[PDB]
Amino acid sequence: TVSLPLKPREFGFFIDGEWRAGKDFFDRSSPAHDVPVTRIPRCTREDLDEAVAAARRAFENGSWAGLAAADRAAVLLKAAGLLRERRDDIAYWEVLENGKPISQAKGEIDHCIACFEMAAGAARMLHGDTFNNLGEGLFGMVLREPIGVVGLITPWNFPFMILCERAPFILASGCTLVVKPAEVTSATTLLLAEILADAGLPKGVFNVVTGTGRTVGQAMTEHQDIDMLSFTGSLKKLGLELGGKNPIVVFADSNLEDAADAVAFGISFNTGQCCVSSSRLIVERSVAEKFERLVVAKMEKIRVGDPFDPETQIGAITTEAQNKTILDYIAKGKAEGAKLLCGGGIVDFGKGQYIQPTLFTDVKPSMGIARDEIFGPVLASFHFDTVDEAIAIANDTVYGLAASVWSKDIDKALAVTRRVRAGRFWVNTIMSGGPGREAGLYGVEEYTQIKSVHIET
Amino acid sequence: TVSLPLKPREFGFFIDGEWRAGKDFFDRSSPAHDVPVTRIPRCTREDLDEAVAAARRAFENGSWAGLAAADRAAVLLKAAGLLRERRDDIAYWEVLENGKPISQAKGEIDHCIACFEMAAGAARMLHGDTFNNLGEGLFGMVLREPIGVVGLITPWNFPFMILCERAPFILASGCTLVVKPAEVTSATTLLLAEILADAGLPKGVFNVVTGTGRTVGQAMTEHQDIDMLSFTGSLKKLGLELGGKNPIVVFADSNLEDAADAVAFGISFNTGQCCVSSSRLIVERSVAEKFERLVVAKMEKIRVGDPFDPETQIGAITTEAQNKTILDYIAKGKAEGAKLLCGGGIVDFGKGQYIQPTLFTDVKPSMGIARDEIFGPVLASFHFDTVDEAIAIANDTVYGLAASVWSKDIDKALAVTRRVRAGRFWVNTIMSGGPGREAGLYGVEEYTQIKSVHIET
Amino acid sequence: TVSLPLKPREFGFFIDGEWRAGKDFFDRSSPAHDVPVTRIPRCTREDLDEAVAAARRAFENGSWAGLAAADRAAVLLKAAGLLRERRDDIAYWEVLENGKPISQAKGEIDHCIACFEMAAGAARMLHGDTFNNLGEGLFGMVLREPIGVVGLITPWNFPFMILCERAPFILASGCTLVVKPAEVTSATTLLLAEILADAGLPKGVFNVVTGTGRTVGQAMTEHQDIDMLSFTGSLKKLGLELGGKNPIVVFADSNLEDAADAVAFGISFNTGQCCVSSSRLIVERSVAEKFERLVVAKMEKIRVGDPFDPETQIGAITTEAQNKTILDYIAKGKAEGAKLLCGGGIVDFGKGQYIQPTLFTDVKPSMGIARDEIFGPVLASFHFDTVDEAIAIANDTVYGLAASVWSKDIDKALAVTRRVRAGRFWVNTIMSGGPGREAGLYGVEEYTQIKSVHIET
Amino acid sequence: TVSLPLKPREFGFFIDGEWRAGKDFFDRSSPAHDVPVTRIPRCTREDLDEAVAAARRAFENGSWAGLAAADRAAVLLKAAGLLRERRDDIAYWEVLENGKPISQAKGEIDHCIACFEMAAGAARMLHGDTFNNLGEGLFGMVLREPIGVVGLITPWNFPFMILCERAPFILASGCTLVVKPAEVTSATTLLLAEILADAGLPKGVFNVVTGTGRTVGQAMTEHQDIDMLSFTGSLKKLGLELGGKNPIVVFADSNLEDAADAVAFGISFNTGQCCVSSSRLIVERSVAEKFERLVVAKMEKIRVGDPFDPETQIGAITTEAQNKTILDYIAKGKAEGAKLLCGGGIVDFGKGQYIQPTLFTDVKPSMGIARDEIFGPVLASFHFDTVDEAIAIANDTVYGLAASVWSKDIDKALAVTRRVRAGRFWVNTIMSGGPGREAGLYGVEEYTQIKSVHIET
Repeated sequence: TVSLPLKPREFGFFIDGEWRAGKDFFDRSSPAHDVPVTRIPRCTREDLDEAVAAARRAFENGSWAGLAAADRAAVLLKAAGLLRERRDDIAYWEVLENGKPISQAKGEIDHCIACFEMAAGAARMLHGDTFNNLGEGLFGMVLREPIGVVGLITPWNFPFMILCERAPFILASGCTLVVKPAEVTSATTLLLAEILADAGLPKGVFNVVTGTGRTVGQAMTEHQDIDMLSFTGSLKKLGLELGGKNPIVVFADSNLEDAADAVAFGISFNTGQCCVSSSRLIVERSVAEKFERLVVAKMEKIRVGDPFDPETQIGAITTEAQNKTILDYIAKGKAEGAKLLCGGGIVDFGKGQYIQPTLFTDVKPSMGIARDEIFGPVLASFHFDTVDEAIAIANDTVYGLAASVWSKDIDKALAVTRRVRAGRFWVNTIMSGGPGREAGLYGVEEYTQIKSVHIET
Repeated sequence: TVSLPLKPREFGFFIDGEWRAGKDFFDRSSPAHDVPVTRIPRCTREDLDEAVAAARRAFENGSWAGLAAADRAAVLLKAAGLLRERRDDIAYWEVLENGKPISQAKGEIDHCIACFEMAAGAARMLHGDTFNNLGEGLFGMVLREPIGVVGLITPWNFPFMILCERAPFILASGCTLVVKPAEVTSATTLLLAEILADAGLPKGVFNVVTGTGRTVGQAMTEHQDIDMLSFTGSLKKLGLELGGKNPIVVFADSNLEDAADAVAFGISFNTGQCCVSSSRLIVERSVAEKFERLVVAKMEKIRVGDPFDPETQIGAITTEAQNKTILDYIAKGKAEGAKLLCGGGIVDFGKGQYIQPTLFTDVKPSMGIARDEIFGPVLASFHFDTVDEAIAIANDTVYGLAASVWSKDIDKALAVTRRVRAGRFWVNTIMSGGPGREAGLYGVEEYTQIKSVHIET
Repeated sequence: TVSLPLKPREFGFFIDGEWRAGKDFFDRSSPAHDVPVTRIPRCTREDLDEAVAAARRAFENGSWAGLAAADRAAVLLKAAGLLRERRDDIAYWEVLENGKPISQAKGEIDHCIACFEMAAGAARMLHGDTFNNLGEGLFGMVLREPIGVVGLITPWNFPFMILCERAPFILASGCTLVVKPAEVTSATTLLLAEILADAGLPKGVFNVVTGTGRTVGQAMTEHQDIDMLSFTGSLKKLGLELGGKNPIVVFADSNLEDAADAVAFGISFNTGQCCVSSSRLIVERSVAEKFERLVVAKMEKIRVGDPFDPETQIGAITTEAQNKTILDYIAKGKAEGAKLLCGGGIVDFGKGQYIQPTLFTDVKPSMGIARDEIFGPVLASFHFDTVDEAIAIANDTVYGLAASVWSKDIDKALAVTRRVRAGRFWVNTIMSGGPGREAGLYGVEEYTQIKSVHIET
Repeated sequence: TVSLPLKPREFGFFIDGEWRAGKDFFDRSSPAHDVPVTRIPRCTREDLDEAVAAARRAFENGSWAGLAAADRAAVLLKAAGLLRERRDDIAYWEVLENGKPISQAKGEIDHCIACFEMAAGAARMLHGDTFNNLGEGLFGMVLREPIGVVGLITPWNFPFMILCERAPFILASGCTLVVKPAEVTSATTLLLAEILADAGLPKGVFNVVTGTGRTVGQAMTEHQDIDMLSFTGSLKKLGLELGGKNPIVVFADSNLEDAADAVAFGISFNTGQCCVSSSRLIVERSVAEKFERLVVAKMEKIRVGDPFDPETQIGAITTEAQNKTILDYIAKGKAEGAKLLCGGGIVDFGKGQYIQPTLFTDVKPSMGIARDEIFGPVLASFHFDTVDEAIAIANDTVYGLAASVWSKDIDKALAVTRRVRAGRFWVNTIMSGGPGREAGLYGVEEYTQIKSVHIET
């Protein structure tokens, strides 16, 4: 019931409010269909310079940062509405370039819509401090101001969703933006550019420069007119972002059935879930065997196949590189004596590849697959006896995107929540971002600086 | 080793920086020694008017509110230091007028010293908001300002400690203050007036008017120049404060020994504890009998007697009224079929009266001693089967000063903490205020108002 | 083009979700038309008890406070939408009972709609604190909780608008509410009850008990089951609210034309203005004569007459009492030697009375009309030479609702803004609440308390 | 009266609590005396690895981050006290390595002491949020946690003062620290290491690795175990810091005498001033000539010479590089037609070099000395007619450390304060950091991350 493009769609890139024609082009085929779908400009360092100049111009001339926050919120809310009307179109191009199941793409869009609405509300709440207690001759205050021109680099796994977790909050403060998405998943980033123009965003406030990391990414990192650089793949600030080896710590006193469900939902896509992959299971030894059996039974129901089938839960491998990493990973795990409990293969389903939901158990932290990282429904199980063992296994990575703990014991739950390094933590619930927030309070502040002001008499 | 006054000490009251002689006087004898100890002025409505006028004058003329917060903090910290040097003197007069054990009085003083230091720090942190996001032609902000002249009425049970939980925070914002302490426990409130003068508080910022509720209290409640009226016994704001029927909810999955200790410490005075009386025990039926036995064993070790003995843990009954309430209470409890498990009597120990640590069990919420309230080491035990039964028994009062819950189960702990109405909550710990705080963040703000400011271009 | 009621409309009062029939009734005629318009129940003390019990029941049983904030916001936003659909109906009954110009009533409604929307957003943002820095064995936090059952008493001058500045913020935290509006202006408060039922507010969350101050007001102030009592006319908290002698301070270095416009708008109703009456002018002596002439010229253009005429700017006197106060006031001002510059009379325009815009100059602060207060477009002008004279004249009242200052000099503007006691301050702009806010940040918190929570290991 | 070292003092570097011997060494002579004063280890990449490992170990093992904030504050306050006792010793080594006047060094130390005390207080106030309004089955909160291991690189101009503006706030959150100071001004950074050991800082929490930017700096920027990298000269975050071309905007309606004083104090060192160099003057054309004459008269009183003379206000040139930049700068300014109004030379005063206070006027923004930057008492004056001209000249740099404006006009003051990009702003006062703060509220938060926590039932 879903027709592929008759000819690959050629995009332009987006600078200072207008579409721009590419010279050279990256040809992208559908990971699930092996059919040409898009043609993406490979921009030059000179193109990125123009995008930065446009964003500079739009920041400094007052057209965005000088507006009242209400006007910025109005644009963001209109974009949210347009994004809702065009949900099926954005999901379609996302599936085509990334392999994602359509139901997961549509669910990510709903989370994206909500991000636009949070950013809009938070634009109005942004505030600083007054110091009225310095005595009669002296008055102090702190103002919050947009950081300025923000460079954003997004990755290929969650191209649209990471963009919408960042871009609307960046724009809400009055910052301007230049985005470089991954060469393999650029279409939806450009469709967002169109949405924001249609919503009334002034020219130069949102610019998309497509192309390679070697050319456009490097020009971005070395540009001396970008105030802040934010990498989610990978001049005052540069932020980086961390890995998807998100651990799930399960204790014997927990609800093992709910916990096993959460492991299953955290590795596949289920309705009402959105966007928190997990790849490490950390389970009390005395229940490891029963719980792992629970998880394997659920993992073998996960539906794999045609991403345009609304019931698919695992989509196609996005790049040919990701394909060798997975078969390498599994080979390494077998070699080092990790026990494969299910999956382990890549399914050739027609003209696409699909990773089987896969679970290694008896994994020691010193093994090579405990260090290495992969994207895909591949899960490694570690066992522990003590609370401090669980925490040390959980913390064995550099820093975590997400984490969760299952336990009815308040001391164990709190100890894990406080001592495991992750940005988002779930306690006896499914890790999900779909049907106040921290991003509601703080997403906008992240792209601001403070100005202290000292007024005598 | 402790000598009583040879003659009762006659205090003056304190208005606009100077001591003032009484005309009529309330003669106060030591609850523990039946010996005259103090002579307290019974002030007139005209006296209170002068105190309010002085506090009005000192607020409006800039001598306190117009200073920088640093100057207010310096005075408060100097008072804290003076309060430390005079700890033994303040404890002595507190014991003499109130019957409190000396070790409890000294422990309350240490908490009072810490209140002065918190208020001093919070004076500097007090702040409002800036709205820099209204566009270029418009600037908004919120300022915090002292409410103005504050009337404070304190009670006889914790006369000095309630004063120091309020007064330094009131003064820290720039408010001025008129205090009416209880006629039976006024001495330490006047010694604080002396301390604050010695610390350099300007005249009229702290005024003490002693006398009866009928005369000075009524003039205070009806005065139309007091900006805020704060009753802890009992013109924009009037605050009241609530009861000491603080419940302690104990679940079967808790550490019953620690929980029983907390009940014992919460009813007596132990070293390292300060100031959270508890009087209702709410214990899961399946462990009620074992736990109550644990509590009775500890209650019968509580040392009762000479309050100047540093080992005493329960002091003398403060007023003759409180004496009939207790014997009435216990009589009522027996009549309605509550089971007395220990205590029940008042000990005539020389020239003083002392309430035995007392525990009724098998108390239904409909009984009359569940409604009625008493001060003294008198404890009533209710039994429950479900979480919601515990919460409903805990909430059967109007509103709680404090509460605690003992449970290893995170859902039960959180449900009780969120749904039981109390201002301060302990979870698997002893209720105590002795060896960031909420009072650190919020004590000063309570006596401020906000001014919104809207500036065009 | 506007038809009066054929027969006066008989309202019921509103308790626990249902309309209730009165026994005795207050008959209300239109201040502008001298025609019966409404019939309002005079409720009993027993009626108020039932309303409090219903609000108690609805607070304690979880039907409102236990919902997520999102569900409370959804109801408040639906009520805002219903209030928009019924704007003409609510304006009509407001005009009929109060005499207000229809354009002012419609403008107040728009401000009311915005209050509902702010409260809805703020319901979601309400938050407390975590203390993660107490060490490994200890965790602290502060929770915000609804205060509980709130009693609200509203006045006859801005009956609907004061209600909507309070009620949606009270409801947003999870509080429940009992309202007693002024006997002469009750209709719109009951129409809001209908709106909130139609928006899906659970039963007992909003209750309206009409009747006299002597009966229903007294029962309310003395009720021991109301957690907070808020008077805007006139158990832990009681708030009062202050007067409409809002001063406007004009300096010689200001834009005298804009400043004079602001005085004119602040005394009448103009399009795009909403709801900040001003009644004291404080003007630098060296420009007092020129500026007062500017103000008189604008005051004599103010349109007076039929409140259903959309061009009327001053409506009918609301009560027969307010009528003698005005003629008394003006008589007093003449007797004491204040110079009448314009107005001074009450116009009998058909079957209604209308206060002429009136301006006394040469008013010394010691005069009796400087003390006395009136509602109506009656303005008194004081003169000053120094910044501190202006501030002392401005502060000569108890506490101010609003204030403004006109000056290009940053030191004079800031000195007046900081040292004049008012809740809302305008600087070189028109005082208005019509076409982030302080009420956005703080309106909801005002009806909450904090619970500190201390969790060991 | 001040004796130089008989032999240059050889320092070790500081890793994991112990002093470490160098292999190769940088020999440093006094800029003012041309006498050997210090011998600084040139550390290896391997040395930096050990420092990072030590800081890693000390962060992860709980010895610092796991303490209560009170214990961290106690160490920081003890260090503040030790820093006070050793003020003369730290000033002495600072003067010796940097050339700074002794009175400026002692004044910077006092600011450093105050930074330690702010950080100590802020350690206790650090807090996150609770979301109690998600309904009964759900509880949310945000925690603040130390970012982890922080790399800090400091510059040679304010070596000790920049260190103390950063290090105590970094340590206050529980972060651990590795510092690389400038090779020419390392001594005081190592003396701070000694101070912190003497104050009881655990091993590995503060580590100093000295040496070159090419070796130790590069190893630091490329190290993959540093959580945050902070450059003030020049893995989730990297911060940079901006220039000292701090503009001072002077309007004709200002107090030209006070404004001229502020320019003089902002370029030299005066008693009661601390640490805000300014180098661009932006003055309304109609008063440019009178004001510049005012500034030149004050600039020619500035005392230049022996930095150990307590009256010196301008010290010796720190490096031989800075020496050619200055004579180049002045040469360029003459060539492009900027008018030299005073100074222009480097004084050879014995065995040291000293920059004369120097003021170019008639500088157009397009000139090369408007772009170029220098450190030294060298001032360039631009002229403007309109508010927007002043703002555009002020903003012609990348981003400002500080800025100030002189004007009695509230619209001009506010327009400049809001639209000029600087982190710290003064309005009609001297730019100074010497005898609540923004750093008090925010310095500690800068080295923290937020963890959102979502707890179901």
